[PDB]
Amino acid sequence: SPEIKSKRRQFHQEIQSRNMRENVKRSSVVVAAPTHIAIGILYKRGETPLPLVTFKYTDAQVQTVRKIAEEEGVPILQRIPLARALYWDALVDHYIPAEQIEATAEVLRWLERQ
Amino acid sequence: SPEIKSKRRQFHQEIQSRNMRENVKRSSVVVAAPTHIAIGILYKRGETPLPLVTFKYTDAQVQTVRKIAEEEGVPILQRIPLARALYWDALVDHYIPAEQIEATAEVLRWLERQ
Repeated sequence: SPEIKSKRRQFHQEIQSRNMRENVKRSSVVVAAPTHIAIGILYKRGETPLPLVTFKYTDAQVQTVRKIAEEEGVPILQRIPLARALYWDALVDHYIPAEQIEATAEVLRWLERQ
Repeated sequence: SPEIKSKRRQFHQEIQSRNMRENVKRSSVVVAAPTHIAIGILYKRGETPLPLVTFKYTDAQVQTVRKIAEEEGVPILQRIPLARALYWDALVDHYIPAEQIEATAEVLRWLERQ
C-alpha cells in the first residue's frame, strides 16, 4: 500500500548508520537538483543486480555532498526530475523503483562512458 | 543566492522547537501530497500580513498529521503541486514564497468559504 511504502521509506532512512562521506564514497554516481536534492546511486555490474539508492540529502547538505564527491572522485550529475522522483519514491539501501529504471539506466550509460 | 536560501531553509527547519500536534494545532490549513508531504499554512486576516508555513512533514509522518488534524479540527487538502513547491522552496516560520502566492490564495479562498 502507499501507506506501508511510506513507513518503509521513513524507516529505512532512519535505520541507516552511515556518515555523509562514507555514503558518497560508496556511491557510483550522485544525481542532484542543485541546492535542493542529492541522491546517491550504487551500480556495479556486479555485485549489484540492480542500481541501489545509497543516500538522500537536501538543501545545504547538497553543497557538502558536492565537495566530498569532488574529493572522493565520485561524479555528480544534474538530473532534476530523476532526483525528485527518487527522493519521493526510492527506499534507501534498496533497489531503485521500477518507474526510474529508464532514467537511471540513462545516467549509468553515461557513467560507463567515463 | 540559491546556496544561502538552502542554508536558511535547513537552519530554520532545525531551529524549530515545536512538536507535531502543536504545529498542526497552530495552522489554519494543511496542504498535502498523500503519503508523501504535509505542509502547514497559517493565515489570519490578521495577525499575519502574509500566509506563513508552519511545518513540513513527510512520508509516514503524513498519516500522523492527518490523524491530529482531524482531532484538532484543522482542514487538510490534497494539493500536490503546491505541497511539493512549498516543500522545496518555503522556509518554515516565514512567509510563503512569491511563486506560491497565487496557489496559496486559492487554498485560502477555499478555507474562507468553510
